[PDB]
Amino acid sequence: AMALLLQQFKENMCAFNKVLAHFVAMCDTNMPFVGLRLELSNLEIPHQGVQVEGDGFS
Amino acid sequence: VNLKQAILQAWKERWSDYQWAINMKKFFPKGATWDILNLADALLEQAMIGPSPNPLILSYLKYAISSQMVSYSSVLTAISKFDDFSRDLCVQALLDIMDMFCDRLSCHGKAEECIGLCRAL
Amino acid sequence: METQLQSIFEEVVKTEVIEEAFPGMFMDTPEDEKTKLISCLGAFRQFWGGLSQESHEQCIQWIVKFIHGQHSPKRISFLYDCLAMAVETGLLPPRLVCESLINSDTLEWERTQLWALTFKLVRKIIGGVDYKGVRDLLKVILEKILTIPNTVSSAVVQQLLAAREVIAYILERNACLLPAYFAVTEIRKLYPEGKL
Amino acid sequence: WFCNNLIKELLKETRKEHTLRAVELLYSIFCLDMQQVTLVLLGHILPGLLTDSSKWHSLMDPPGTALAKLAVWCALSSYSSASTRQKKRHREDIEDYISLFPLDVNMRDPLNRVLANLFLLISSILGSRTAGPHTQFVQWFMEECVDCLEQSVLQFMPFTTVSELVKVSKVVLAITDLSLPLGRQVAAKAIAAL
Amino acid sequence: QYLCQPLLDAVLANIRSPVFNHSLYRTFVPAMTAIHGPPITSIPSVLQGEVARLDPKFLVNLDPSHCSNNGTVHLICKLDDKDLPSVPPLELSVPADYPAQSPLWIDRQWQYDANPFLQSVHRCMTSRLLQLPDKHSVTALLNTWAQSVHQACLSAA
Repeated sequence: AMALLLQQFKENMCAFNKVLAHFVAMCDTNMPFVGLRLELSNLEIPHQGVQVEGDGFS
Repeated sequence: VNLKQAILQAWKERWSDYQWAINMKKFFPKGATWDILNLADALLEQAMIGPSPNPLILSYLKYAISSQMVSYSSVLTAISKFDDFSRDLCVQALLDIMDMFCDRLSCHGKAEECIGLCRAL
Repeated sequence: METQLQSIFEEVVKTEVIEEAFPGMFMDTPEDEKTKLISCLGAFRQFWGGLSQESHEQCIQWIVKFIHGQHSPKRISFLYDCLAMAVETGLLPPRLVCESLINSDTLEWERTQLWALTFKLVRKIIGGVDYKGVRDLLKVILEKILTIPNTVSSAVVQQLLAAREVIAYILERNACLLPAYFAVTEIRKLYPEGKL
Repeated sequence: WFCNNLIKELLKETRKEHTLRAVELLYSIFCLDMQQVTLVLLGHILPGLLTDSSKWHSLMDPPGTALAKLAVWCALSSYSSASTRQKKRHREDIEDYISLFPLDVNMRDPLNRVLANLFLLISSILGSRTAGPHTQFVQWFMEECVDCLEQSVLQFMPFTTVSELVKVSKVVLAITDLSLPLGRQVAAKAIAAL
Repeated sequence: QYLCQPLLDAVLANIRSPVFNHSLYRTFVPAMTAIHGPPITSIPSVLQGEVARLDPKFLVNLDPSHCSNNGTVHLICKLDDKDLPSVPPLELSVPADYPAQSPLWIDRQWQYDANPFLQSVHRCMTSRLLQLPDKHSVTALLNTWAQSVHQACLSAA
């Protein structure tokens, strides 16, 4: 298996480490849209990009 | 509550100009383009009290011109109402403020604002 | 060799895929315009100082076909700023750039933003050409202007008019880019007597 | 027939020198009956050249600047205001200029009607798409209206032309407005927002 | 193909005759009509779609200046948000045939001077503009603008 790329995220009972849970949830709900953006662009359907929709939590 | 109290609180706790812009928005829900509330008048009054202007409230006014919070017409009227003229430093500050917007001087609004810009010139 | 320049210039203007998901969370300001221009100019300077004289022009044809192959006008203007500083610093002879810019067959008048930015750059860099090169540039610019129809759209007219300022700059008598007799000879060779 | 054929013979000139001389002569030739010639020129010849899509290749810069000059000289001299045949023939003539120019001071004087109609045409040409040589013509017409005037032919200009003329590219506002109290508002709008 | 070929050979032999459909009619309509019985008993709207779906942060309006009701269109937006500071209005030039191409941001360097903060806004905005994919929308430009303002608030403090 090969590495491909790396980017570092921005900085900004304490045994939960809320930041890592937030980053994992953020990747797992956002990254499904990236493949859809690529498959829309290969069939050249014009779209506004992946946007936060109305409220913040979508 | 008053604009003088908000500017003076902005001087008391040292607020940078963008934090002043945010907190000025928060203190007043109706923007009223900030010229009904006479932002340029209050900023010039509490900037030009000393022999030299305090650079904080001048930084507030230069941000409020460069960002389009305040129209050029209200600034030119509030500049026109200063005189005194015994202090060269306040006059040089007013000429730098005029050096900001002059040669640009472009109203993009109603025609009454353009007539106001004419009278202000 | 064109593979080398390919890797260089493609690695200049790459776009980030995973951004716009978790937007702006990646810890890195992408090189703003000045640092990116300096790095690009340095890498191209390495490839150019490595390059031979006879190979001096086919790479420039590749550069201009790669710029004209772009679609984003900000990308095009960035690479034109790169070409402008590459001429201004003395690295590039300021005749090959202008000729390969205009004689590029991707430069058509329908590519109006490309038209405007191209003729803006030629207005910037035409002041250093010798006069015979200015004469040949005058001929090819007139022949490029000659392809426009009698009627075009009302929005594209100002971006189309960018060639007119190059023409007004060449035929200006006080600037003295070339003897004015050469200018009227090229014009009257292209518009003979009786032609509007 | 007279004015149309002389303007055709203008428009097939190709030199700058001969076009300017031809216009300076044709003004004096048209001073036989200036008034009727201006009505034909600004009413029939110029709208037919500006409206026909095949015709405006004749309105290129060499003859076109000269023709715009002749039209504005004719308009001004007819506004500010002569042979016995011409007196007899205009007394003969019957026409309804209210019917000829329906239009969507007096405005029953035909020259005011022709001028209002022409300026409506000029605003419509400046506002439309498909810029060509006819747009250059109406630019030149408005520029020599500005330059030739002392201050008024431009009293009949619609106020939308004030906005549009700098959309298509100062003094061409401040002269063209005729300075009413509402006219300052359109002036100050256009001049500040250049 | 199989079991159908001689029909195909006949019809492909006899195309381009002007009496062809006459021949088909005469050879086929009496059989069918005996069996089957007789026959039968200003602004382009893509931009209105974008503007109608924008967040109420943005306040996009047309420029009073510039050509109108013609090919390209021109916009002066705004920004309202308690979290974000007031910023220069931003000028956009949307081409005609808007999708399949990228709109252009009319640059005004002179108003993005005269402050450090607006300079940071401008640098970060040109950076995200270079980072953008091609043929982006208007909303991509507006959202890179809002994210640029937010980064220039955070980087400053």
